[PDB]
Amino acid sequence: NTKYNKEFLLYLAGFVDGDGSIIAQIEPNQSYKFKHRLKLTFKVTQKTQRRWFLDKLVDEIGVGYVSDSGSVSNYILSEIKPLHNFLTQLQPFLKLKQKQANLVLKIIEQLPSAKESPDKFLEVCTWVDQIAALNDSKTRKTTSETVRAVLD
Amino acid sequence: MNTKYNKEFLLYLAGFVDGDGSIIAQIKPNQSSKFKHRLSLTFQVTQKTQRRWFLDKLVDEIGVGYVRDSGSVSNYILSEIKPLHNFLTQLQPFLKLKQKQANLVLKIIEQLPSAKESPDKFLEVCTWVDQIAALNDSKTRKTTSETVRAVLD
DNA sequence: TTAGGATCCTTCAA
DNA sequence: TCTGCCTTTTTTGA
DNA sequence: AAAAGGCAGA
DNA sequence: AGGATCCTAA
Ligand SMILES: [Ca+2]
Ligand SMILES: [Ca+2]
Ligand SMILES: [Mg+2]
Ligand SMILES: [Mg+2]
Ligand SMILES: [Mg+2]
Repeated sequence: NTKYNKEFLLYLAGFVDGDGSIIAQIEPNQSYKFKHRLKLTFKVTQKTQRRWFLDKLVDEIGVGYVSDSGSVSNYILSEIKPLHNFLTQLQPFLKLKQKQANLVLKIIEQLPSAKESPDKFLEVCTWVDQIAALNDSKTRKTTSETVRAVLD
Repeated sequence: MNTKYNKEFLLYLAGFVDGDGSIIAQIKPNQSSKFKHRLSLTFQVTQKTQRRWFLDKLVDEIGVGYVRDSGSVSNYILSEIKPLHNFLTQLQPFLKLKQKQANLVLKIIEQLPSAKESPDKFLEVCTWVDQIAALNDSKTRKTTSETVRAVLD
């Protein structure tokens, strides 16, 4: 677990509150115990012209990668343990996405117990809804109520 | 009056401006100005109006400027030359993507007195406007230093 | 089964 | 003439 | 985001 | 920005 410089975290928190996204998803999948998987992602988008700024993030954060979609590029961090460490340090400085960050942390902490009980998995799905409600969500499909058909 | 801004504020805000902000220089045709154009310099931060509270707070923090709504979004705007120069002076050290535009704005503001004095000097400052627009993701710009160049009266 | 990655779309919020 | 505000539009860059 | 414009008082 | 869906090593 890298400890990040405070002045870097201050600047990055501002940048993230601007061009960043803290995303939580429920994805249907038949192979998973409760027929769904949780996915958590920290992302920063930039026009591919400024991909260099994202390549620098990779180096400064120490983990994650940059993916180019053509017009725009994304810094992506998904790996659970580094994500938890990163958001823990970032969160105090966030002003617009602080709640989403803290919901992500809470979800991560509950993942072990979420795989053992459908009631617990559902509850955790409800925190995912909460993150989506905080985001400017516009194309969401799978919600905790989708999951609530573990009511079989 | 030359408000002094605090370090942790400037650091966070520099980040946020590199994200959702814009540092804009324009040449506005206007027949009642000395050389038939007015230079306008703007610092702007955009956000969805549901988050206008964040922009209103920027008025309190920067201590000048104002917020306007427009469709589904809001903008903090600072265009007043003396405070804008003071603010960008202190913000610039921490900018990463918009540092050059901020410094060009400062250079422009410092030359304005003597831009009113020579057409050739007015033209050169206009080329600094050009450079800022180049650095930005410019897509609907119309009036450029070249427009100004006649002026060949 | 699980976790992370790869690839792409949708609709704005800049 | 000048300068602080205002008010809308275009096209993405998120 | 990054322009385009307009009005009015000093 | 904020999702969606497919894939495959572990
Ligand atoms: Ca919302
Ligand atoms: Ca450009
Ligand atoms: Mg934003
Ligand atoms: Mg941006
Ligand atoms: Mg943005």
